[PDB]
Parts: sequence; structure tokens; C-alpha cells
Amino acid sequence: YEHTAVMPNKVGIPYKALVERPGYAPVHLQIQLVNTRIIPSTNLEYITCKYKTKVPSPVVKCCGATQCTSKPHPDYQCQVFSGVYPFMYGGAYCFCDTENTQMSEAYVERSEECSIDHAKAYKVHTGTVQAMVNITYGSVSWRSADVYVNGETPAKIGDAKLIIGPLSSAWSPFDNKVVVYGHEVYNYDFPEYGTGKAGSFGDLQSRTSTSNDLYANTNLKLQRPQAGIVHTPFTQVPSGFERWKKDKGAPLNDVAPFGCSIALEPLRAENCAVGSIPISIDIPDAAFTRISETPTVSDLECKITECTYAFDFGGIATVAYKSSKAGNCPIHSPSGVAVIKENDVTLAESGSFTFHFSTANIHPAFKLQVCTSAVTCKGDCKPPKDHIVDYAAQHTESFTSAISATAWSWIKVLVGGTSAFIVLGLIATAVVALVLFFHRH
Amino acid sequence: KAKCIATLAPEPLVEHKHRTLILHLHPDHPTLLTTRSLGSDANPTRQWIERP
Ligand SMILES: *[C@@H]1O[C@H](CO)[C@@H](O)[C@H](O)[C@H]1NC(C)=O
Repeated sequence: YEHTAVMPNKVGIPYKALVERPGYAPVHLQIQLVNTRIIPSTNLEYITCKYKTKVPSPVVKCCGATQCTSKPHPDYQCQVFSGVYPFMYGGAYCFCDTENTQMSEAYVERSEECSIDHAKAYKVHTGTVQAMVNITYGSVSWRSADVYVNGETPAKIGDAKLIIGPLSSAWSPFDNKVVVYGHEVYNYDFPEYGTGKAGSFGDLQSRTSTSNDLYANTNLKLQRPQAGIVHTPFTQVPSGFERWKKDKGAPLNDVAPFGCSIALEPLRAENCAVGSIPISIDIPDAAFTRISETPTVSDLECKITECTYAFDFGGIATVAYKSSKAGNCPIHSPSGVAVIKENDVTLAESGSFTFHFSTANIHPAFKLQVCTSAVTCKGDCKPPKDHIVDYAAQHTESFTSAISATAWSWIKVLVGGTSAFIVLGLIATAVVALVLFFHRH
Repeated sequence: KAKCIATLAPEPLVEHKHRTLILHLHPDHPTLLTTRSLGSDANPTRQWIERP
């Protein structure tokens, strides 16, 4: 038997319903999401990391001159400094006083840390949505499996076939461009490959951490060696990756709305409480028992003994009943006015049972279904004492949930009196108009 | 890649008021405090707490 319904996209809050198959006693169904994962499709654009400046041994040509040549090295620099007279530990290196040239060379490489300490720039496109669903029904214990939230792919969970509809909201916390560093994700419109500026995030760009073609854009400039010293001095703009690591700002993990939790393997946003999720579950035919084979419950009377509209199961109610064939009977409240904690109760030939519920209404009025029967529960609920709680609300608050009977009375008096004032004025006007007409005629 | 032991700031004192959370922070070292709403508007907050 296929049961179709819509459940809110909430994690940790179970969805409860009664599967009513004509001719069979209701089967209690409870569906709870363990986690919801939005897994977008990503394409690695390039890898950024701290650069290393490699400086080969300078060519010191004594009593002569050399010329620099271009080489296929990132940000390669070469300059011939004429008129050098370097000294070594063993004395003057060159003989000629000024007819000597030092050719300095330098180029940029990926540092050793780049294997571990690097940021991955990704292009993010719409991917897939998956969830872990926990389901129990009737006398079958809790079973769970990974399912695809697409409304097409069915999943077999404890002999039950579950089809989870697509999320009503296509919202995703990732922009078209994200930067992944360590465990943190940043929404960052990184520069296109080959466009990174010196001292900025993209100063060093590599298509992959093991590529042999490195883009480097730093103001690497060779300076003249100091008089008499064999060395290759250079100036360069400080690594824009280190700078970025200082000014990263808040990661997506700390600013994603709806409480999304960001994970990286694979990149995904977990437990985003957006929209609702249509569902369809085919319960096995063996889980249903014929009506004549289940207990008959009658003479139901529901008394609310205590109630507070707290986020927890603050309500307590006692139901008196008369029945036959003592046995288990499911309990459910079809309306959203109250959420019942217990899923089923044991009924004797006569007596009473109690159940707990959570409600946001100051004057809750809800129907309670006791298998083949139902009763109406009414009462008053006190305000909760705790200002802050560490758990999410079980109930749902409606527009009229907070309006008390006194507030309704005042609204009725307001509208009735105002309307009566206008109505009386109009009636008096009509009466006088008729009197004037009769005066003329 | 290795596992490093990072400091653990002292547990804050938490006081509750109507729709308000009051935190008394007594850090030992500059400690980052971040918060966000779980609604449609994250309204994130990020500040380094250096003194009580
Ligand atoms: C499903 O729910 C039951 C009861 O809440 C729990 O024992 C079980 O571990 C849950 N399944 C998973 C995968 O957490």
C-alpha cells in the first residue's frame, strides 16, 4: 500500500502519520531524516599555494661579458650586472677591475608545503541531493538507508520501498565559485587562471598540485649584488597566499544560512532546513491487519491534566476508554495542533491511558486518533518558564496559535460594536428616507 | 600533515533572558567568537575576544 504525504525538511524531528488502508487497521508510520546532504558538482579550476623563489648559481664572467637568454620558467628573471669585483674566501675572484659581469637568474617554483598547504579553487554547479532516512512502521524496528532526494530513485528500507521527492526549494549555499582550504569553504570569486595579480590570492596558480606548468605573477626583480659579494639579491611581492590566509574572513561554514554544515569529502552542505520534502512509501501488505481482527475502542474521553506550550513535550493528557480484545492500538493526532510523543498504547477492556504532547497553541484543540476511533482533546496551556533551550521545537506555531480566548473576545467586541455603529447609522438613514418619501406621497 | 594540540578556552558563563543569550567570556588568549542565526538570514557575527 502506497502512502503519499509531504514532510518538512527538518533533521532530528520525526514525521508521524497513520497509513489507513481500506479494510485494515491503521498502521503507524514514522519517518525521520538522519541527515540531508546537498552534494554539488565541482570542477577543480586551479590550485594556489605559497611560492618558492629558486635562484641558481650566478655566472661570474671575469674579464669579459655574458648575455641573458629567455627560458621557459615561471616569472623568469635574468640580468647581467657589469662592473662587479667579487671577493671569495680566497681573495679577489676576478682579475680585471671593472670588465667583469655577474649574470643573476631567478624563477618561481611551488614550495614543498604546496603538497599539503594549498587552496583549491572550484567551479560549483548543481549536483545531487542525498539523505539518510530512518523509518519504522507497525511492529518493525527502525531501519535506515541512504536515498536520493530526487523523486525518482526508489530505496528499499526494511522491505518498504521509499521514494523521496525533490526538495521544494532549490536553494544551495555554494556560489558558482568557491575556494576550499583545509576543512573550510569560502565563497570567493577567484581570478581566472592566468589573471591572478601579484600579492593577491591568485599570484600563484597551477592547474593541479603535480602539474609541470606553473603560472606565477610576482614582481620578481633582480637587484645589483653588493660590492665585492657573490650573491643574487632580489625583491619580490610577499606571497598573496600568506596574505589571503591572514585576511580569509568568515568561512562558509560559519555564515551558511539555515544551519547548513559544510563537509569536504565530497564537498557538500548538510542539514539545510529549506522547504519541504514530498515522500511516497509502499508499506508491505503483510504489515496490515483486518479491522475485525483489531480491538474496538469506544467511549473515549480526553482530559488535559497539564500543559505548557514549551518546545519539549510539555503537555500531558489522560484518556479514559472502553474497549474489547485488550491489545496494542496506535495513537496519532492528524492535525498540527499537537505532536504526540507516544506512538501506541496498550488498551485493556476498560480503564484509561496517558500520553504526552507538544503544542504551540495557548488553547490547544486537537483530534486524537485511537486506531479505529478518535477523540477531541481541549485545554489551556501555561507559558514556558525557560527563556532559552538547547533543543529545537517539536511543534509548529500558526498565525492564530498565540491568540487567547480573551483576545478573541476583545476582537469580537471590537468588530461587533464597530459594525453595529455603522449598521445602525445606515438603518436610521434608510428609515428617514422612507419617511420623507411617504411625506411627499 | 600532523595532529597538534590546540588550547581550549574556559567554558563561558551563560545567562538567559527573553529571546536573548548573554555570554560572559573569560579567555586566556585571543579567542575567536562566531555566531549565526539558523533562519533564512544567517546574520553572522565574528569578533576576537582578547579580554573578559
Ligand atoms: C533510528 O532511530 C532509532 C530510534 O530513534 C535509533 O535507535 C537508530 O539508531 C536510528 N538510526 C540511525 C541510523 O541513527
